[PDB]
Amino acid sequence: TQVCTGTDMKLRLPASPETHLDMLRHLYQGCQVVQGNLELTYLPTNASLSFLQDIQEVQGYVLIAHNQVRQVPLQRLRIVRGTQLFEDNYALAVLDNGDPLNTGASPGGLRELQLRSLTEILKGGVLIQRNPQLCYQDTILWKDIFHKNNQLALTLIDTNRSRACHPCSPMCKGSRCWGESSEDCQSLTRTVCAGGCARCKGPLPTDCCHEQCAAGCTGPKHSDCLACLHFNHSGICELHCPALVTYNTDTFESMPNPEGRYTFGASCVTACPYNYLSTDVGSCTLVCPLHNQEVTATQRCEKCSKPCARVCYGLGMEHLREVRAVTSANIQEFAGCKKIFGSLAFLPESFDGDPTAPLQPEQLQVFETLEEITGYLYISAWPDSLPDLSVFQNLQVIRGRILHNGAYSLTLQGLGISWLGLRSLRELGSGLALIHHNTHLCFVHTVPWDQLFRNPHQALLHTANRPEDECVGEGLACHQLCARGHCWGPGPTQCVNCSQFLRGQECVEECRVLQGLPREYVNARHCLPCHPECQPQNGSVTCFGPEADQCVACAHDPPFCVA
Amino acid sequence: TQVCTGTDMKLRLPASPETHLDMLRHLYQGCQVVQGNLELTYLPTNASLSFLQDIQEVQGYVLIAHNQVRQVPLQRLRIVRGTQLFEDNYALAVLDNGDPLNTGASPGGLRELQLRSLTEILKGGVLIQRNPQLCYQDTILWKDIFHKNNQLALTLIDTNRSRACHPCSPMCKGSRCWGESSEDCQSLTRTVCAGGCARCKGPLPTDCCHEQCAAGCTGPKHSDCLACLHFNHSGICELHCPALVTYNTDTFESMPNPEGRYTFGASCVTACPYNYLSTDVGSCTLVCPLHNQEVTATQRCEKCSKPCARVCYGLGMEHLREVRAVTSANIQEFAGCKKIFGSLAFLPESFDGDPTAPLQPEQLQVFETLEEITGYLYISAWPDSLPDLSVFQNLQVIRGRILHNGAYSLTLQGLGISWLGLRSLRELGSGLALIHHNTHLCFVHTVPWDQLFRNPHQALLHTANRPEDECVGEGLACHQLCARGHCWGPGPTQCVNCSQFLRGQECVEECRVLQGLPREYVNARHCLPCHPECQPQNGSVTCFGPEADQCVACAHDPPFCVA
Amino acid sequence: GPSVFLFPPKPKDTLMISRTPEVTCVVVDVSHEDPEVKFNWYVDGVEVHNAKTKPREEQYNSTYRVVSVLTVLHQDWLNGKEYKCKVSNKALPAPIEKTISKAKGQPREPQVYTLPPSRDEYLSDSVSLTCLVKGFYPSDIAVEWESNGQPENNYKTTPPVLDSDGSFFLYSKLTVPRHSETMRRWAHGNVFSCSVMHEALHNHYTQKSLSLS
Amino acid sequence: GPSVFLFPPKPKDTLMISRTPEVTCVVVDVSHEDPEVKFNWYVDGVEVHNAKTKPREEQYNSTYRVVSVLTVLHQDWLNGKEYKCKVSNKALPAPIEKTISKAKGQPREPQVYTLPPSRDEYLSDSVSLTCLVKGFYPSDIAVEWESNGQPENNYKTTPPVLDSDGSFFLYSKLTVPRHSETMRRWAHGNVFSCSVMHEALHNHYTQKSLSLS
Ligand SMILES: *[C@@H]1O[C@H](CO)[C@@H](O[C@@H]2O[C@H](CO)[C@@H](O[C@@H]3O[C@H](CO[C@H]4O[C@H](CO)[C@@H](O)[C@H](O)[C@@H]4O)[C@@H](O)[C@H](O[C@H]4O[C@H](CO)[C@@H](O)[C@H](O)[C@@H]4O)[C@@H]3O)[C@H](O)[C@H]2NC(C)=O)[C@H](O)[C@H]1NC(C)=O
Ligand SMILES: *[C@@H]1O[C@H](CO)[C@@H](O[C@@H]2O[C@H](CO)[C@@H](O[C@@H]3O[C@H](CO[C@H]4O[C@H](CO)[C@@H](O)[C@H](O)[C@@H]4O)[C@@H](O)[C@H](O[C@H]4O[C@H](CO)[C@@H](O)[C@H](O)[C@@H]4O)[C@@H]3O)[C@H](O)[C@H]2NC(C)=O)[C@H](O)[C@H]1NC(C)=O
Ligand SMILES: *[C@@H]1O[C@H](CO)[C@@H](O[C@@H]2O[C@H](CO)[C@@H](O[C@@H]3O[C@H](CO)[C@@H](O)[C@H](O[C@H]4O[C@H](CO)[C@@H](O)[C@H](O)[C@@H]4O)[C@@H]3O)[C@H](O)[C@H]2NC(C)=O)[C@H](O)[C@H]1NC(C)=O
Ligand SMILES: *[C@@H]1O[C@H](CO)[C@@H](O[C@@H]2O[C@H](CO)[C@@H](O[C@@H]3O[C@H](CO)[C@@H](O)[C@H](O[C@H]4O[C@H](CO)[C@@H](O)[C@H](O)[C@@H]4O)[C@@H]3O)[C@H](O)[C@H]2NC(C)=O)[C@H](O)[C@H]1NC(C)=O
Ligand SMILES: *[C@@H]1O[C@H](CO)[C@@H](O)[C@H](O)[C@H]1NC(C)=O
Ligand SMILES: *[C@@H]1O[C@H](CO)[C@@H](O)[C@H](O)[C@H]1NC(C)=O
Ligand SMILES: *[C@@H]1O[C@H](CO)[C@@H](O)[C@H](O)[C@H]1NC(C)=O
Ligand SMILES: *[C@@H]1O[C@H](CO)[C@@H](O)[C@H](O)[C@H]1NC(C)=O
Repeated sequence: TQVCTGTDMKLRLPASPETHLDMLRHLYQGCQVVQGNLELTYLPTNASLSFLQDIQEVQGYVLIAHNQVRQVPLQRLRIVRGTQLFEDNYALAVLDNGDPLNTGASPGGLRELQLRSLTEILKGGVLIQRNPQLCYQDTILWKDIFHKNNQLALTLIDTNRSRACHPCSPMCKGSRCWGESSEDCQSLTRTVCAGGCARCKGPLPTDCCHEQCAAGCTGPKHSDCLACLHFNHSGICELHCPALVTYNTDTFESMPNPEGRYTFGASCVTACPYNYLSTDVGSCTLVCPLHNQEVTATQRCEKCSKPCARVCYGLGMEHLREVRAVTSANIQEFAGCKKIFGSLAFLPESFDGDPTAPLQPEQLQVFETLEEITGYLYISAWPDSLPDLSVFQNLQVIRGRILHNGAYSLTLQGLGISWLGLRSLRELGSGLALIHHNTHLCFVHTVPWDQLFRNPHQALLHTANRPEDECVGEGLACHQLCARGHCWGPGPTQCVNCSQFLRGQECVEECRVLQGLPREYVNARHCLPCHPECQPQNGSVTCFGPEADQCVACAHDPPFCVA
Repeated sequence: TQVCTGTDMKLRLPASPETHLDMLRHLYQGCQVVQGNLELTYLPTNASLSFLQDIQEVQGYVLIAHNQVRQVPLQRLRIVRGTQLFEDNYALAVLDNGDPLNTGASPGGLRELQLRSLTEILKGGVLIQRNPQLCYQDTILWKDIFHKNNQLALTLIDTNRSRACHPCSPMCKGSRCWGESSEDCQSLTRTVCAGGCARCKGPLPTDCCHEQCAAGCTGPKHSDCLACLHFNHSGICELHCPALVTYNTDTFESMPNPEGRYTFGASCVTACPYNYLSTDVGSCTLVCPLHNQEVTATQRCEKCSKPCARVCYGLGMEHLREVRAVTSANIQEFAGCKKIFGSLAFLPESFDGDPTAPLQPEQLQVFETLEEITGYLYISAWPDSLPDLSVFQNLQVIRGRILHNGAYSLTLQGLGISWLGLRSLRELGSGLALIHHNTHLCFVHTVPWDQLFRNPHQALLHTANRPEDECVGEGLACHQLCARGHCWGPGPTQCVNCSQFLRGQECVEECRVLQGLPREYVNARHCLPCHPECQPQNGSVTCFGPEADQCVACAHDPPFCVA
Repeated sequence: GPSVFLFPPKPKDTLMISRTPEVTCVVVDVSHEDPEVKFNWYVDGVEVHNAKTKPREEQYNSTYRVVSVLTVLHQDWLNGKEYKCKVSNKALPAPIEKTISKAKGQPREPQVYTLPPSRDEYLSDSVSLTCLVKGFYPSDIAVEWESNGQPENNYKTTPPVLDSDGSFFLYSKLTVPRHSETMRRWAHGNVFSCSVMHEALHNHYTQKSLSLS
Repeated sequence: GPSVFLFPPKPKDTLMISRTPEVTCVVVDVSHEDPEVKFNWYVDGVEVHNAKTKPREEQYNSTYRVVSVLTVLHQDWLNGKEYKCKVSNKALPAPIEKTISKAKGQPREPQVYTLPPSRDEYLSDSVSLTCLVKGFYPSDIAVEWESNGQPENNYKTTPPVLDSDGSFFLYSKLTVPRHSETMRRWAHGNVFSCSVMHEALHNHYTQKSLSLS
């Protein structure tokens, strides 16, 4: 849990508020490093945010907006690298956060930042607008927190308030505090160092931190850093992980390096985390570099010796990189795709115009060949005509290397669906599942969602669907033959684990060995057809296999047959 | 034998005279219809030509040139269609045929044509030059023999002689005879008919022949013809065979026709002869029409639904249609070809220049992937460096749909070879084999040539190779393990039928089941390697198959293994 | 005069704890005129007085058949104790004594191998599932069948046979009739299992599985 | 007193023409004191006077063993004639008569099926080629092995067993030792052949082939 993904829902009204709270809980619970963006939004006053306590690093930006809650426990937060930036400018964004309308007692809104450990902001600036009740946001001197580089990064702080603030604690330096208490005294690790030192634990030369340290240090060495400016290689802070190969000097033949490591965020690692891709250049990534091809061995990227075999690109990738949804203009592009390198979104505009034409229920059948989605699946609109999603009935894996709003690999909201059709789905590689406000959707608690997840931070968030009680009434349940009572839908086709035998898609209790209309044979709990030229056998098996050389008797060829 | 192929060696000095005589014998023996050209050339005085007696039709042209023999028994010859024409002009060509140099008695040269039945020459003219001793070649009135169409076809008759001729028999019409006897009276079946009749058996209206008859008839019907002008459909002479399909009238959906037949030369047939190709347009042919693709079912041509898969074209086809031989300019074109749609010739210029560069012995290795040659193989030159033709050691079939000089599918003359390397060859689809004047070539009578042929007219013509006696001395013979003592060469690799077991190319008496250095398993008298992760078993078999799930024990996986 | 025949306990009883093995002493040709038969049982020479006796069982040839049953301990039989039955009757000039015991010799562990039917056997009216039991000692052995954990009882086992080496071997033949329920389980690939119970087996039990292809 | 035991002809001899079958009458426990034994042979009640007699074969327990051999005709044995041996000795209060014959009942044709060894048997020190002979009658049957047309003689056949239906069944077990020549022929896939000879077989012979995979 040391590492969790962030989000990318920047400032957009979350769909369901209950799930938004639980989502943040499941996500940042015990998380120490946010690979992504820390986005705390639309949180009510009576909300608990204790799971945020252990966050130390945020690779992306930090956005605290539209919250009635009064404080956010981010005391351990030391560094914000700001690889992404809010509105392409800010690493820290504190916006709004105040009562807009009507008792009990107390007021609404953020009060103190209390970013006690935050002593580094590598790339990015600060934005603090509105936030009545916000105090001590002008006492900081951010250019100690801003790194030597990208110092010009903007600062834009509004100091409007609806209340006055006490002075800082008398234990702090004048105008140096994150809050009125003593524990909120601003720590200063730059512009108070000996000589050209970007970071230090004091004004002395001996107090200066190592070149590779960020935010601060406990000593002069590269092992005493508080956070590594570039990469954490087994406790040491370095500029780059050891390459996977070292080249010959006289020739330039590549030789494998035992000391080689892969870059994962700001960490050198012996192997890439699950669902990430390994590359020859020594980096863990969620998309292969250009000119490379995805292949297993253990998923990995290899550069193409011959033409990179053509693959299907979904939304958020290549020519569809900036396309919102699947529409009549792109639906054909997925003709006979087994695997889509991208995402799939279905919005109300998919089934409406944009002088484009509205989509139709038959066109969606194109996806019946789809087995894997690298990105995510999002369905906010779907025809009333169709009862389920059996268009996607052969989808096995939604890897989630991309996630809707940075969080949800699978999303299903506001549909007239009556059950899920995804009988082949076995893995949600990453991200959460959000299924809510599907007035008629039954067969949710019938799915063993536990099976589909692969990491702790994953979970299903469901609410406002048709009540499980209401579904039991009307007599809806898994078919007799669905083992462990796990099923995606009503009929025998929708079983998860087939108790008896599988005739293609139907889960049936009797294959047609011994006197079936077209004779059959079993093979790993699958019914399969005996070769037609095999002769039907009365009370005995008809064949051992599919071919004509496996018959018991023939229709008319030393092993084969030829009626 | 009713049908034989002709030749296309027009006027070129045959390589070996003995084989040329035997070749004509094997070819036209019992032949009644020459699909091709009747070419009688360089025949000596003491030569027998009785096999020609039954020839009735010649589809191509007739060339009688450079012969010391005194007559050619072509009395039954009725028609010469002349689809091909000698020098692009003549259906009948009689050239030279006379003593050029120094006893016994008698002179050399042709005497009388005696084409008693020849009453039709559809397309073509006549050429008779020189031929001292040729008599009665100006008494014919050829425009009775020439059909109504292509009548303008040329006539060019030299009447030089070295002797005088008697008058025709008094039983013939004045100046109407093929010879001084009565049996050589010219039959006249045109310009002596009632009205606009192209053919007839008399001057009366009732004597006129049917429209479809050629040469003559025995009555007015289309069953009384002597030869069909276009096609012989089960005894009836018609203009075109019944199509394989008949089209719907309201739609135009094709419906299979039971009465449908294929065109084979001038004959409607229920199925195409062996080695010929069947087409959808209802024709037997040796090359598919353009836009079509060769495929079996029973070889057949099908029009390409998708792009016609790229295939390899040999000499006599497409861009190589007019290329004499394989040279440095084209050798690369056969890179990794399994099947060549064309021919392959290797002439002394292949290994010499033409300011092109000479070919080298290593370049020939390109053909080690070649399995099938549609056309023919001809080798008049080959490097002294190489001992055999094991470059072609994976060639299985030389179909012979094209033939060198119209006769020889396989030719091997004037080489420093010491044995044939063609260990994979099983079929000479058509045409003769000619292997002569290979001073060092042994291992000829070791080959069971009988096996390789597919029709009566085929045979091997061998002469002037290293004597079988001389080969026995020096101790050359098939390896111990060559079953039935059939082999293409010395070593164990060159066995035809392997007595014991095959380790790739070697024929060996012991596979490595039970304690071989790399353990093995048998499969249809082939030694094959056990999966490496299988554990070597001492005195017991190591595996049942190639995979890792067929081991007896493993190296380190419910059925599989993983040392 | 009468004739005695002494049978050992069933091998399954010997090895399973909650099954009671018993040495059984049969008496046949007990005369109509002299039916009074008397039994004395001995273990390693020592009388028992524990066994019980079934009543007179009259037979087709107008003779009685008296059977004495001595229930035995698992340890005593497995450790090779001699069980001796002394029958006494008026028609016998002298009493008959018969001694049974465990086979005395080197114990050896069986190897169990299941073979499926040959392709050709399927045309017939029944297919045979074969269970080879090889290289064991002594001959006392119990072999059962079962599919999906349920005993099957169409099987016929041969008598143990002496191998060239000295150990014993046998075969068992589970008949799977045409149209049979046991056939449907076979063609559907359900697990058929050949259970074996023998002394030298660790835990006195091993069973081999078998299914189609 | 002595004891007599009468054996039939070998089934192979009965069916093959150029092999002479012979009914064999053994006499054991012939006293040292009274060795004079006399034989009378009878076919369907009629004396023969054709048989011959092997000499006294002295045994370990100081007794003689006299064996009388009566060579029989193929037709007579196959048509069910009774062969009766009347032994006579001084130690016998009355002479002993023993009658052998063909088994009397419905004749049925065997079905021969060859099974290969199980994968697991290959780890052991020998693999077993199994030849099932099923549903035949009577029990007189001869079973051999051979590979590449050459007899193999490491095989052990069970005694015929009564099936639930009445017909007989048995198995045969050709042992192929580790490192054996018969093993190399097996692993190379050479043809192993289980020959069977039985009355009801057409031509009194059928043989099934068997090879690896
Ligand atoms: C009058 O009626 C009675 C009642 O039927 C007959 O009694 C039979 O006598 C024969 C004598 O040969 C007995 O045969 C013996 O069978 C033994 C095993 O079979 C029994 O045991 C099993 C297991 O419990 C039962 O399932 C089965 O049904 C039988 O009850 C064999 O082991 C014996 O062989 C031993 O003795 C011979 C002879 O010395 C030795 O050579 C062998 O090596 C071996 O050690 C024996 O064959 C038969 O069991 C008796 N019937 C019953 C019901 O027990 C009388 O025979 C009959 N009339 C006459 C004149 O005897
Ligand atoms: C003194 O020494 C002699 C010599 O060895 C012993 O004689 C043996 O006596 C036993 C008596 O039980 C005989 O056993 C019988 O064996 C028969 C088959 O085995 C022989 O035949 C085959 C084929 O030719 C030979 O290959 C084999 O080596 C044997 O020679 C069985 O068929 C008999 O069973 C029949 O009788 C019993 C008893 O009535 C019935 O219950 C059965 O149902 C069946 O019908 C029998 O078991 C043995 O064969 C004799 N030896 C020889 C060499 O023949 C004496 O036993 C020994 N001392 C004493 C006290 O006997
Ligand atoms: C850069 O990475 C390094 C490590 O790669 C990191 O330094 C320290 O690494 C060690 C382990 O390598 C961490 O120690 C662990 O901390 C966790 C708490 O998060 C504990 O659960 C671990 O086990 C303890 O508890 C067990 C149960 O009682 C005991 O049995 C066991 O002995 C342990 O006591 C273990 O303590 C350590 O937390 C980090 N960090 C520090 C400051 O030591 C470094 O922080 C990374 N970042 C940089 C250098 O900027
Ligand atoms: C156009 O084709 C037709 C036939 O498709 C052809 O007409 C005649 O066809 C028949 C058979 O269809 C031919 O008759 C055969 O001739 C051969 C000799 O080449 C014989 O071997 C045949 O068998 C005879 O001998 C057997 C053994 O004694 C007998 O048992 C048997 O009964 C036969 O007698 C058989 O006779 C016939 O030769 C041709 N031709 C003629 C003139 O009849 C026709 O010639 C073709 N060409 C045209 C129409 O221009
Ligand atoms: C308060 O906010 C308003 C608008 O947000 C701004 O114009 C004003 O300058 C702010 N007051 C002070 C004292 O900065
Ligand atoms: C199959 O067996 C049943 C047994 O009741 C019989 O009635 C039926 O005719 C048999 N069918 C065939 C095709 O043999
Ligand atoms: C004889 O032949 C020569 C040349 O071939 C030719 O010029 C001459 O005209 C011929 N003679 C006659 C009489 O045609
Ligand atoms: C194989 O068997 C031979 C028998 O002579 C033995 O010497 C050898 O050590 C064995 N090898 C292995 C690897 O078991």
